Amino acid sequence: LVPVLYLLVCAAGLGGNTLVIYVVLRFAKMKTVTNIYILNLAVADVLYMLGLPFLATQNAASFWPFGPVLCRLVMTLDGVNQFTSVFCLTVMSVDRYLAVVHPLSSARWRRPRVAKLASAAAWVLSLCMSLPLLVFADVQEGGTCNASWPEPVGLWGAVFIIYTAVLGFFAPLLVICLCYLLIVVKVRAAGVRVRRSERKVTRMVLVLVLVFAGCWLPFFTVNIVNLAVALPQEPASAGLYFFVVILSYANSCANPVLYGFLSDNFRQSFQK
Amino acid sequence: CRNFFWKTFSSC
Amino acid sequence: SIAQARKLVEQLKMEANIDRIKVSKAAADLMAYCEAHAKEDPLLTPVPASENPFR
Amino acid sequence: TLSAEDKAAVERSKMIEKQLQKDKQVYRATHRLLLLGADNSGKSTIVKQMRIRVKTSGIFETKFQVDKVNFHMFDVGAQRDERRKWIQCFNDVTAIIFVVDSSDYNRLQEALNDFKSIWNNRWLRTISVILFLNKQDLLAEKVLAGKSKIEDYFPEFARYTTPEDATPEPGEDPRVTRAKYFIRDEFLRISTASGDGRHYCYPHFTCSVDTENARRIFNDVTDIIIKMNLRDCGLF
Amino acid sequence: VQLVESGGGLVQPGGSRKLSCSASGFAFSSFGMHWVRQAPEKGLEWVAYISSGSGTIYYADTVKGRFTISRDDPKNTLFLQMTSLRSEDTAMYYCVRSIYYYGSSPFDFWGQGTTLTVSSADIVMTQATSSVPVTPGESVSISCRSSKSLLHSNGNTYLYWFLQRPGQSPQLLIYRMSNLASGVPDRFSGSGSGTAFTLTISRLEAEDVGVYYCMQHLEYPLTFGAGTKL
Amino acid sequence: QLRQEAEQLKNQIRDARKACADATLSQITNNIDPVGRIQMRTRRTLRGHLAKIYAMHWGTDSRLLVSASQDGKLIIWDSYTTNKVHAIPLRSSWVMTCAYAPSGNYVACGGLDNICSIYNLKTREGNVRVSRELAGHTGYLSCCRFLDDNQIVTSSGDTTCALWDIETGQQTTTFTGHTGDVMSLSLAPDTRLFVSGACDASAKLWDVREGMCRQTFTGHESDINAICFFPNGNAFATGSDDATCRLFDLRADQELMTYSHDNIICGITSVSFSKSGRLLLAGYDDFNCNVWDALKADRAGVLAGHDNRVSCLGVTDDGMAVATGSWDSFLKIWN
Repeated sequence: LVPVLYLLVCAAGLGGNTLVIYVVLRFAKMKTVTNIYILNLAVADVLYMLGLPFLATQNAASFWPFGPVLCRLVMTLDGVNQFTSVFCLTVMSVDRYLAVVHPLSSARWRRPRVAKLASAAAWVLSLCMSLPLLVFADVQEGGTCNASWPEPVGLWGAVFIIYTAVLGFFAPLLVICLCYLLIVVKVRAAGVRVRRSERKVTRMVLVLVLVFAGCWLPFFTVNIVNLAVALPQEPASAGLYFFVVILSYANSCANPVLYGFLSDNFRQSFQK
Repeated sequence: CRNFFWKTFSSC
Repeated sequence: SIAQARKLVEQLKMEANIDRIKVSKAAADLMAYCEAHAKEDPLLTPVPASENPFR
Repeated sequence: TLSAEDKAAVERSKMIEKQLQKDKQVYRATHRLLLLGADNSGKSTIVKQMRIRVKTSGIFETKFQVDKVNFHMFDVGAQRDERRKWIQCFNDVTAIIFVVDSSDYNRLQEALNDFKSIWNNRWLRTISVILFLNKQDLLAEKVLAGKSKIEDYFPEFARYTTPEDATPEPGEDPRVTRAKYFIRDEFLRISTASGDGRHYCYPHFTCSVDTENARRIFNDVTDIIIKMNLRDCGLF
Repeated sequence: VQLVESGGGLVQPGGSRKLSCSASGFAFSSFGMHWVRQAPEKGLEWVAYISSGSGTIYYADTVKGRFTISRDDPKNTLFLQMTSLRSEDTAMYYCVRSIYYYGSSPFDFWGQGTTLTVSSADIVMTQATSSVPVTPGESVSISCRSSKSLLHSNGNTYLYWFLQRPGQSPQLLIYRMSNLASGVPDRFSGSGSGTAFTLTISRLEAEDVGVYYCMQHLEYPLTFGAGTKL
Repeated sequence: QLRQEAEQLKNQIRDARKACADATLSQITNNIDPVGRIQMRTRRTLRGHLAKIYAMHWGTDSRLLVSASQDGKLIIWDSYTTNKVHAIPLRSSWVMTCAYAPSGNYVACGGLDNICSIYNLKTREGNVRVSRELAGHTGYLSCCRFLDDNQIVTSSGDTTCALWDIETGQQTTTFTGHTGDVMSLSLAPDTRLFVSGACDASAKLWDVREGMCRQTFTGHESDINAICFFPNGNAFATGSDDATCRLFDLRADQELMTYSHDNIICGITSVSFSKSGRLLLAGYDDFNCNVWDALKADRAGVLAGHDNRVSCLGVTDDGMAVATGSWDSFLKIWN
C-alpha cells in the first residue's frame, strides 16, 4: 500500500538522520568541517523527511484536510529542504575536491567559518528558490495543493519547472561528477607512481554518483515529460508519479549512511 | 481531468 | 661492577639511617595545613565573580 | 572599553597572530620524516648524498628537497638507546623510515623485532612505515657466494619460493631474488599482521649508492598524505 | 639603543620640509614611534604617532592634516612630512620609540632631536610649580594635577615622568605612576591618588638638576605638564 | 658478596617504613567533610600554536604563562586578556619542557636536543634573544626548572640531572642515582630540595647543595611522568603510566594515599595541587583532566574541554585558575 510504504520510508530516513545528528553533536564533534557539512546535510534530510506524511495523506485520498495554512508551509518547507540538501551534497563534493586535489591551496577555504558560511548561503538559496511556491502557489483550489500561476499558467509553470530541475539536478550533478572524477585521477596517478585504496575510492565514488542519479532523475524526467507531452489518463499511470516521488525521497533516506557510517572516521567516533 | 505539476496530482 | 655495588650499598646505608615520623602525625599535620588555607583556595572555595579576574 | 595601551597590546597580539599564520603555511608544506635503524642498518649512507653541530647533540636534522617539496629527515643522536619515551614526540610525523641490512642474517631477527615493536607502538598507529632494505649488493654477493645459507637462521626459507608478483632486475640470479623477496615478505607479514588499514608499509630495495631514494621517499610521502586526506574527507 | 634624527633647518612661512629619524641597535619594527616637539621656551608637546605595524596613526589637532607620518621598516627609518609650515611650528622635534605590552616601559628612549626654525576634551595637565630651589642631600617633592582621573578601569594609572637635562633629550623616570624605569637610581619614586600625583627625589644629586615633565597616556591625544625646573 | 648487604639494607628500609604505618591517610581523615563536586569552566581559550602543546608554566605574576609546542616556538600569553606578549622561535623544533623565571626576566626550554637554552625576556634590544646554552646533557631534556636568575636545574633522559650556573654555563653538581630516564622535576617552596620521577617506577629526594639522594620512594609499577611538590613541602604527588596517582611524604617515608578509579586505564601526563593543597589536578591520556581530593581520595570533578591528549597542567601561585594544554594546540584556563 502506498501510504504504508511512504511511512516506512519516512521512518527509515528519520531514524538515520536522527542517528547521524546525534553523533556529530555529542559523541563525535563539529569542529571539523566534514562534520559540519554532514550535520547540515542530515538536518536538511530530516526536514525534507518531515513532509512525507502530508503528501501521503494528500495522495491516498484526493483531498487536502490540512487547510490552506499548512498548504503553503508544507510545500515551501519541502522545496527548501530539497534544494538545500542538493546544495549540501554539492558543497560536500566541492570540499572533498579542494581537500584532495588542492590540499595546500585550499587552506583558506577549509575552515569552520567558511563551511558555516557555505551552509548559510545554501540555505538562503533554497529559501529564494522556494519563494515562488510560497507566494504563487499552494491555494489548494479547493482540491489539492498545487501551483496557481497568473493567467499564462502554461508558461509560468513550465519556466518554474525548468529552472527548478536545472539548479536542483543538472548543475549539481555536473559539478559533483566533475569533482569526483577529478579526485579519482589523483588517487589513480598516486597509486601508479608507487590497489585496495584505489579500488575502494572508485567503488565509493561510483556508488555515490549512481545512487544520486537513480534516485532523483526519475522525478525530474517525469516532470519534464509531463510538460512536453500529455501523460496517460488519470487511472492508467497514477502510481508512477508517487513512485518516482518516493524514489526521490530515497535519496535523502540513503544520504545519512553514504556520507555517515560508510566514512571511516565517523564510524570510529560513533564506536565510542 | 488530472495533472501532476510538482509532487502531487492536480485537479485539471 | 664492584665500585657500583659499593656505591649502592653506601647510598642505602646513608639513607636507611635517616629519621622518620609516624605516618599518623604527618597525615594530621597535612590535614591541619589544608584546613588552615581552606578560605584562600579559589578553586576549592569559589569566590565572587567581581573578584574573579577571569570573567 | 579598552585603554590606550590595551589597544596597542591588542594590535601587537594581532601582528603576532599574523606572524604565526605565515609560519603555519610552511609547517603544512614541510614534510617531517623520522629515520630509525641499527648501526649496521646504514642510516648514514641514506643521510649522505644530501644533494637537495654539537658533540652531545641529541637529535640531527637533515634537509633535502625534491621538485620544490621540502622534506625534513630527523635522526636521533646522543641518547640512552631507549625509545618508548621520546618516541611520543613523533606522533604527528608524516612517515617513519626504517633501514635494515638484508645481508646480516644473524641481525635480521633483531631488525624484525625492532620493526614489530615500532609497528605495534600505540603512539605510532596513524604513522606509516617506509622500509628500505639497504645494502642489497652485499646480499647478492653473499647468496651468490654460497658460503652462508639463510636456512640456518630462517628454517622456513628452505620451503619458500619467489612469488609471481616479483620483478627482479635483469641478470639477477634466482637465489638472490628468492632471498630478497623472502626478506621483504618476512617484513610484510609483520606489516600485514595488524595494519588494519590505518597505516601501511612501503618496502623498497636500496643500495649504499643509490640516488633514487629521494624519489622513492617522495612517492611514499605523497601516497601517505593522499591517503590521510582521503580518510579525513571520509571517502576512505 | 640609538636614535639619530636629521632634517632640521630654516623654512619660510607656508613652506614644506621633511624630517627623518633613523634607528639602530634594536628592533625598530617592534617599537611604535612618537613625535614630541619643544618650543624654545616651552614644554613638550605631542605631534604624531605610528604603531609598530603602521596600522593605528594619530595626530595632534594643532598639526592635524599638515603633518603626516610615514616609516620604512626595511630601512629602519621614521619620517615626518610637513606642509604649509606656520610660525607656531618652530620647535625642536624628538622621535621617541614605544613598545606596548603588559609590563612594558613606553617612551624608554629619546633621541637628541632636530631643531626646526620658521622665518578641548583632551586632558589638561597642571603643574603650578614652575621652579623650586633645591640643595644636595635634601628631598624635594614635585606634584602635579590632572583634569580627569588617569586611573582606568583596568587598574593602571597612566602617568609618565620625564627628566630633560640641559643640552640633552628628555629621559623617562617613572611610568604608570609607580614603576621605575631601568637604569634610573632607586632613590627616584613617585605616587598619586589618580588625579593628584607626586614625584619624590630622595637624596638629590648634582646630576638631578633639570626639568621634570609629566605625561598622561590614558587617551591618545597626549598632553604634558608645564614642567618643574630644579 | 656486596649484594648480600644490599638485601639486608633493603629489608631494613621496609621494616622501618612498615613500623611507622600507624594508620592510613584514609582512616585518620575519614571524618572530614567531603570536598563535594567542584565545577570549573573554560574562562579563557588560548589558541594559535601550530603543533601539540607539550609543556607550560605559570609566572610568579599569576597573569603571564609560557606554553611549549613541538612546532618550534614559545609564546608568552596575557592570560587576563588573551593578548600575546612575545613570540620566540626555537632552533630545535622538538622542545619538551619550558620554564618561567620567578623574576620574569628569563625563560628556558629544551627537548630532544640536549640543550635547555635560556631566553631573555627583557633586553634593551626589544626582542627575545638566547643568553646561554646548556649542552652538558647526553639525552633529551625532559624538565628544566629555575632556582634563581643564575641557577637552573635540568632533567634529561640520560638518567642524570644537572645543576647549572647561567653565568658560566657549567654543571656545578650532577645527580646520577636513577637507573632510567627522568621525566619530571619540581622544586620545593624554599628551593632547597627537589623531587624527580623517572621510568624506574621510583621517585627520589635530591639536595641541591649536597647533591645526594636524601630519600627514595619506589611506589609505582611503571614509569613516572609527572611530580609536584605539596605547598607545605612535606609531601609530593606523582603521576605514572600505571593509571594511579600516588602521594608520598618526606617525613613518614611512605605512600600516604593512592588516587585511582576503575574507569581509568590510561597513564597520567601531569599533576598539580591547588593553592591550599586540598585538590590535586592531574592530566590523563583519555583527553580529560580529573580533580582528586587530596585527603578523601575521591573524584571531585572532571574537565573534558580538550579533544586531544593533555600533556601539561599548572595552577597559578594565587590558585585563581588552572591551565590545561593539549595536543590539539589549544590551552584552556579553568576556574
